[PDB]
Amino acid sequence: ANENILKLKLYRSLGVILDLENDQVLINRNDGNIDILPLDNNLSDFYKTKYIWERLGK
Amino acid sequence: KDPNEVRSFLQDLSQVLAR
Amino acid sequence: NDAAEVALYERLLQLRVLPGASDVHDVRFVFGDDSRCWIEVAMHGDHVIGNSHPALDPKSRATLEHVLTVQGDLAAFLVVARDMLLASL
Repeated sequence: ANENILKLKLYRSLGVILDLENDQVLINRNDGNIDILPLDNNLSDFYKTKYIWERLGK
Repeated sequence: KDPNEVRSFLQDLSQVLAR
Repeated sequence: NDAAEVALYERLLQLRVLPGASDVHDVRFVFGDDSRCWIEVAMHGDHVIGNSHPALDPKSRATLEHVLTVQGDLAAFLVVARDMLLASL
């Protein structure tokens, strides 16, 4: 009865897929393609958040 | 992408979060 | 690990899913690092779009309700709600 099971269902439905085996995030796209953001870099939390949201809507 | 599914999902989530 | 995955999604999206403040039927979606904006939703039939911060105009609120009940798209609701709350701050 964990609320984390349903939260992950919600987060995945956004089209954001965690791929920690490759230290990266997959963003389902505007054009119907896949955007991949690495996490093994010096990217700030602010930039990564901006990058992700910009690719989820029109 | 279905209103019945979002309805039951948000019913399920509010129930688990409130408990 | 589910809780660790949640923590990571919260950090990446700056989107936190919380219980409703007012009622047991509400889900509160909080956006931003400082939790600067939020919106509550309910599917108990009394209403769909609950309270929000900043509060939104009727046209914005009608668009959000339509995205949930007409298009049934939870993702598109969060993207639009986030845009509206950030633009209205």
